[PDB]
Amino acid sequence: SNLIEVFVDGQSVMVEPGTTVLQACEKVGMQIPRFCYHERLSVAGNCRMCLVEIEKAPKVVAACAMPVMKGWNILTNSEKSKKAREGVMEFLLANHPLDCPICDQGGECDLQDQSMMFGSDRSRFLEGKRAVEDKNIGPLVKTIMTRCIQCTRCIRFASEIAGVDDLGTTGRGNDMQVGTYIEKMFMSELSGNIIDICPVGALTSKPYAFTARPWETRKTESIDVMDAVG
Amino acid sequence: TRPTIRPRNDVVHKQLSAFGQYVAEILPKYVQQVQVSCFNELEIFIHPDGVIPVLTFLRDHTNAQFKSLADLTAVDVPTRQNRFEIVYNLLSLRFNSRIRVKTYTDELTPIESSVTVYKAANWYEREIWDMFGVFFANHPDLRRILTDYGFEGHPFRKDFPLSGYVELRYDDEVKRVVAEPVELAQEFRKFDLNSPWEAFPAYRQPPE
Amino acid sequence: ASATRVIQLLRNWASGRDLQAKLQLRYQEISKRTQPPPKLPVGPSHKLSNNYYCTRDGRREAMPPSIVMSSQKTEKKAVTPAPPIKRWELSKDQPYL
Amino acid sequence: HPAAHGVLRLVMELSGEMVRKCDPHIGLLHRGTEKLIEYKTYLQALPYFDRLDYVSMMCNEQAYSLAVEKLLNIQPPPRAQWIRVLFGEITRLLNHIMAVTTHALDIGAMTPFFWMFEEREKMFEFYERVSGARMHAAYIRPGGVHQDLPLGLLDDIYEFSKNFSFRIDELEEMLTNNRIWRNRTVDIGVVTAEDALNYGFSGVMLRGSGIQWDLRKTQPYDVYDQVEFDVPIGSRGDCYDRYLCRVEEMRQSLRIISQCLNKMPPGEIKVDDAKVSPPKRAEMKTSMESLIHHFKLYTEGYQVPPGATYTAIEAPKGEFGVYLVSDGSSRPYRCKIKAPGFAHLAGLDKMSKGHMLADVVAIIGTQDIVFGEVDR
Amino acid sequence: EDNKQFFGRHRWVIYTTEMNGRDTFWDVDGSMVPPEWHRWLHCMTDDP
Amino acid sequence: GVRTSPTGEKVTHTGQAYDDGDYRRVRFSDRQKEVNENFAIDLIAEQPVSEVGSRVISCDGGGGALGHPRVYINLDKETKTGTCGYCGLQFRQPHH
Amino acid sequence: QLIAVDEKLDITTLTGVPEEHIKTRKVRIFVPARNNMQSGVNNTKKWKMEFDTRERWENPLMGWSSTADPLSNLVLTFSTKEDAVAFAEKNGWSFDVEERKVPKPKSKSYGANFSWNKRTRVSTK
Amino acid sequence: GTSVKPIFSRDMNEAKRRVRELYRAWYREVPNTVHLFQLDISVKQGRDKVREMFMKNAHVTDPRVVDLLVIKGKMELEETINVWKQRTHIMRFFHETEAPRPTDFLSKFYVGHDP
Amino acid sequence: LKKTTGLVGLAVCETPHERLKILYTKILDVLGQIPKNAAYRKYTEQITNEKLGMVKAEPDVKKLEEQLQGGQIEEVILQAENELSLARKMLRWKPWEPLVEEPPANQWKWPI
Amino acid sequence: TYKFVNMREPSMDMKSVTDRAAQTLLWTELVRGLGMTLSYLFREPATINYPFEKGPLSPRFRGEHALRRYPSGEERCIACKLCEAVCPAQAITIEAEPRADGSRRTTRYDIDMTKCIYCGFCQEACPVDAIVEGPNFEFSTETHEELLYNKEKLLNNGDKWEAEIAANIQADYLYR
Ligand SMILES: CCCCCCCC/C=C\CCCCCCCC(=O)O[C@H](COC(=O)CCCCCCC/C=C/CCCCCCCC)COP(=O)(O)OCCN
Ligand code: SF4
Ligand code: SF4
Ligand code: SF4
Ligand code: SF4
Ligand code: FES
Ligand SMILES: [Mg+2]
Ligand SMILES: [Zn+2]
Repeated sequence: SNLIEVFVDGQSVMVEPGTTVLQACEKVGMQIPRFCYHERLSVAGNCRMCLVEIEKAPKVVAACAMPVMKGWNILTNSEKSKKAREGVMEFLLANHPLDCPICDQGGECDLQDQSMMFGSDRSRFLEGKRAVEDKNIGPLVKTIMTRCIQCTRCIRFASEIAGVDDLGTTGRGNDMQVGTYIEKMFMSELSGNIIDICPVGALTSKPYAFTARPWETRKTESIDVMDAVG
Repeated sequence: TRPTIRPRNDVVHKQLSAFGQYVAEILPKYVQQVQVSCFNELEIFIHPDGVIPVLTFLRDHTNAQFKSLADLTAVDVPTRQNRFEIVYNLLSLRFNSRIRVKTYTDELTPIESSVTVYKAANWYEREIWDMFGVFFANHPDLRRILTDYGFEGHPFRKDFPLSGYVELRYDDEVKRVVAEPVELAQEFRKFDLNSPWEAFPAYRQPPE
Repeated sequence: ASATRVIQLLRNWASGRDLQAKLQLRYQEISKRTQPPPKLPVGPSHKLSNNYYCTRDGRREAMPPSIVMSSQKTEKKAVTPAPPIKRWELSKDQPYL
Repeated sequence: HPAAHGVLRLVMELSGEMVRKCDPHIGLLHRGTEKLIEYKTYLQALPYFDRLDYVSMMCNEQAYSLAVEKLLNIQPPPRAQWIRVLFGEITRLLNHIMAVTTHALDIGAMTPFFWMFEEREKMFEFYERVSGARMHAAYIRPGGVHQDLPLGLLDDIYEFSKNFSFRIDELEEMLTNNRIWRNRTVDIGVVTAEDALNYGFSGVMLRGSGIQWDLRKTQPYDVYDQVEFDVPIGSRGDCYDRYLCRVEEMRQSLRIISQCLNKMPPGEIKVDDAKVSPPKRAEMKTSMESLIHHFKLYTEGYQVPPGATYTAIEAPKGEFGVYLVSDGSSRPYRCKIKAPGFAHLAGLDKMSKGHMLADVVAIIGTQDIVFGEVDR
Repeated sequence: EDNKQFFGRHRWVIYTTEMNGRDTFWDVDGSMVPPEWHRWLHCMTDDP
Repeated sequence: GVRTSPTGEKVTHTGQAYDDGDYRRVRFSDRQKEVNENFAIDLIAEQPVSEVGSRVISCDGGGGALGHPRVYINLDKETKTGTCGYCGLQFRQPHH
Repeated sequence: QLIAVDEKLDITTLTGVPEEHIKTRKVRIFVPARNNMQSGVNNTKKWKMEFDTRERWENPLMGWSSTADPLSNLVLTFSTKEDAVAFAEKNGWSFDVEERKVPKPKSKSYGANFSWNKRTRVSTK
Repeated sequence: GTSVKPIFSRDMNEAKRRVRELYRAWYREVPNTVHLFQLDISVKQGRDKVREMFMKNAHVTDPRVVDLLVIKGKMELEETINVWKQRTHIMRFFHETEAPRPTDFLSKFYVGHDP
Repeated sequence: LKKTTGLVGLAVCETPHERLKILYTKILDVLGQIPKNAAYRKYTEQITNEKLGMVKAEPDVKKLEEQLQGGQIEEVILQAENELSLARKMLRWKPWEPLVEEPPANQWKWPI
Repeated sequence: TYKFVNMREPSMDMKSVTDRAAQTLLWTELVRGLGMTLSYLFREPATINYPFEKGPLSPRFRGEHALRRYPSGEERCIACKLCEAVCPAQAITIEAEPRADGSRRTTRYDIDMTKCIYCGFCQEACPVDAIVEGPNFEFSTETHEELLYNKEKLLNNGDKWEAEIAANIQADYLYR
């Protein structure tokens, strides 16, 4: 019908018009590395971790934002894609603090896992690191802003899902920061979710702080009784 | 690719592939699949009924001469209808080579004992029976070898719990060692280590 | 060492060898229990350029085993697993104990 | 029983003192090691191989490390391989001393044990200096070795190695030409070459019967292709020939150790690949990637690509093997351990036909049995 | 110390007869050595 | 910072002392209760705050490779001091 | 030779499990939920069988976590739900199955962030 | 159909015959076991226990499962006769140090949470 | 002539050429009863014919041992007897027939 | 490349025969063995005067565990739980919470010394050198309970052995 045929690593698949490269790769069961893309938030394209090579194209495209074109051949494991991921991980880790033993994200960190899976194993960064002051946005969400990778997921969630425009970015370039710019409590009935969507330990649970690590926990799938939504 | 990557050997790979083709052509009645692993190990997947012929051929053929049984064991894969995978490892001194022979069975289907082909199997088959519960037909003396006298169940099976079902202690009232249901002062702590991001693209499975 | 020579002579005669030459107790020829600090050379991957991990990734070069003769799918000279082993040589150093 | 060599219950049927039947009952040291390994990561499972055969610790570590390195498609650095071969030969010396002296002690010659256990003590000191433990070192790791040699270890290994041959000579003076020892060992437990091959025997139990097979020569690993040594071969398949084979193997191990001392190269000790081998602590405390990789390697461990291998080495007691099955994660799916003592003890009943009680004791001694590897 | 003794017999301690509160004229053990002399005595270092 | 409970038992740095009706105190009768006397929270509270003339300072706990991983502390907030998350040392800029 | 057995498969009397842990147990057959703290989906590919949670108490000494449940740690991995069901049925365990939950396909559009008249326009970027 | 391969018996009649033979052997062995192991039970208790163990598996309808059960019982008999077993192993069948666990609802409700 | 084969339980063979010829003739005779299109028959016939030609063409035992690559002609005799026994067994087994059964679809699928 | 250990033939000459007859009748090799034991009788024994004399050890030696501090007296441990994750024996039990001053510290840190295999993996895994295996090995107890170490016992071990532990670390950290 209106489906168009595209190839992921030389394999044919039929996709709806306007489907992004990331979703087409997901159709064959391949997950493109990401930091800023969330399928329930608006597309940002800022992290640049999802860059992939299209066959017979010199420039890598951002898979999370670029719509697939008919007859395209994505190449998710080519040398160009791997080197793009390695470079982007390198830039992400350049200013990141050596906080894993004290970070609550420790065993649940998308940054850690994607560094292990797609990045290099070494640092060639020989400068000093940037450090930023902490923000206080209430008693529920602990804030350690140095860890922020500037994904902007928190800003998009608060604006679009929660309906609040309290979060934003001040400054520009290296000094750009995520916050409220004033002493404000990000208080809302859906606020705690910004802990889940934040990929790093920049936003963590204050009640949960330091108590457990993810590998020791046992998971019981259950239902909530705090209201009638279930 | 040089210093930290394990080097390849294509000559041995070719020789093993050709010999696997040889074995498959000679015994089509039983050979279901032949594989050569990336680090040059040859495996032959057969039908259970051909355990005794295949091994006998592999021991007596002039071009085979695998006169030594290095190991025999079982692997439990509960998702398969035939739960147990029987693995024979053979070494040829004349040709300085190794071969692996694999077959399958389930809980209620016996496998032919291969004590006649190899004397070494005796204790290996007893061990497989003890740990996994796979019966071997026409075995000279099949009984438990590793587990305690009167021990119920097979420990190596995936379903069996790590600490089992009973423990032992000395009881003074009956003046002897008694077996009781296991109680643990500290429970073994189960860790969930598997990363949610895929590690090896070459092994990705189709999305069903 | 400590033992008087006549005892050393009796020891040598009974054993048949000069015992003093190869004493089994370490008197003073062993290394000091305090040493200078080391320096330890870095590995080959400690380069600052031309070191992309994708070119030295041994784990990612492993592949599933190569399939020969799936059942589900000329003279043809007979083949062997590997050439026959060469016969061993008899130890030009000391062939017979 | 002192002659039992561990927790072995041997049930014997006897007519007078003649042995009509041997029924070895084992499992008194079965600890369920393989299931436990299935519950560990690949680094957490390594200290189990120390405790399989407690007289050849680093050899078991090396076999397991070779299996895991083959499954990882990586390569240990050359200095690590030389260290591995050097300590494997030291370990072979340890094992052969233990075997020969405990065999003599069963027979009744109690003295050589005390002479050789001081040497064993000096080698335990070598173990301790390198790893901090005299026995279960856990030094050999799937990436190389844990730490580099301390700054004066080679000199002391040289000093020990240049005196050991005289101790072997004193042992041979005690035993080799004694008519009592020959009466207790010659023509006892004779096994034919074909029987040895069929029953699954390996190592000395083959070489005493004239079979020319040594895994270091036929299927070399690490840097064994770069060292020179002879392989002792027997003629009669009895206990005397196997005793002579073990003594000459001790001498050849001294030869290999001298070569390894004079040929140790410089360089790093583990594979320069921080997704498999942990980084140095200074890097771990300065670099973000190094800290991330340290964290992940010590919590989750490295993942091993799916596949199964059978890796075998020439351990001092025979062919020691691992059948290792990886399902793609950081925990082994299956680990079957092949120990030569299993087959040797399964053949003990065959080797004791037409012999007395004391001859059976000698045969148990000559098979070189440790029940940690037999039962697992 | 006596460096002319073989390694092992070249360093030794004559214990005190009166430790914290107990009489140690006969009852001595290796745990009475304090950590610094413990390091010297077990030949972990050459420097007292 | 040791202190005894109303039962005469020492209270640990953790703050756990057996309750009056808790039978488990019987495990200490005819023996003693192990309590470490050097309270870390008190000892770190005695260290003087380091004054540095930069917005961002670095801490590695001293000793180089013998300390902790090196971290960078921002010192822009003047109402508080920058505290190391590893060692507990405090830093500030020259104020007032 | 084949004998044509007619009955359902049943191996309980051979497994050696005490009858208490055969009749009073309930297993759950399910595809585990994705951990919401991460975006990877690699832990949501296979089916899992796990037993019901039993009592855990406090050790009088040291206050460790004690259990008397021998199956408190056992987790089985299956390719398909049918294999898990067959295993549970032949082992004699009562089971509860849950159908696999997949995320629905979502229509993404970067340009929608800058709609001329739509509500989708982003107030920030 | 169902395409299965037997172990020893082709139908339930042969399996029952083997069960009866094994039962005869255990019945004959019980007095010797009581004598050799110096057990404080009677021969009547031992034969009652043998019958109870046999009746534990009375519901089996698969000849292959019955064949495996007979193989295991023969393994246990061989083990008992040769004295591989000790008195503790024989007495493990009687659970002499196990306090009786109740089966009614109220007692279970009183003791704890397990059903 | 030669003493001490060197392997325990392997006696020295007097007249090994005659023994080898008899054994190879028996092997070919047994192979003659196998269907001509069976791979086992043609492979074993080819190797046996080469070995028989080598035995017929070389009167010297050590030179024949070096040609045969079989390790000490007594072992060659033993291997010939092994091949004869295997040939009789294969005649009884008939492994050249079509595959007996096909395994389940996911039986050899790994991982899981 | 191989050699024979028992393939030597005896000389059949009259002189050789008479020497072997003398060996058989006058027991010469037995006197050789007696001479070897007599030689060892006059050597110095390799025995050491324990507890006065101790066996040599190394800075890398793994002994009783200890929890260390920074020079300020603040504990080094930050409750990352890497030691608990890596421990092959599951001998370490850790519970943590924010301290009164917000610090990330442990409230429970136990090592079951009868579970421990003394492998030293925990001190390798520790990122701040908080848990160590100290040099001590003479800590036999009379009861099993005394070998179940809590945080107080391990902190006391650190306080008691810090002087030697720091000197051992200084001598070995450049190999780590
Ligand atoms: C003019 C006419 C003169 C008359 C003739 C006089 C000359 C006689 C010459 C021959 C005398 C020889 C006497 C020795 C008797 C025993 C010799 C012998 O053959 O015994 C040995 C074995 O005897 C032993 O070796 C004993 C073994 C146990 C040894 C225990 C300790 C060794 C002795 C220590 C020193 C002995 C000191 C004794 C004197 C003490 C002072 C009273 C034989 O055994 P096999 O070697 O196995 O061979 C035979 C079967 N094929
Ligand atoms: S957010 Fe992740 S990478 Fe950053 S410190 Fe925490 S665990 Fe480490
Ligand atoms: S706090 Fe977290 S979600 Fe918000 S921008 Fe930073 S990394 Fe993204
Ligand atoms: S030494 Fe090993 S077993 Fe002991 S606590 Fe540390 S990691 Fe665990
Ligand atoms: S001792 Fe070290 S590894 Fe263990 S929790 Fe404390 S800081 Fe982490
Ligand atoms: S995921 Fe595409 S740019 Fe971030
Ligand atoms: Mg977060
Ligand atoms: Zn600090």
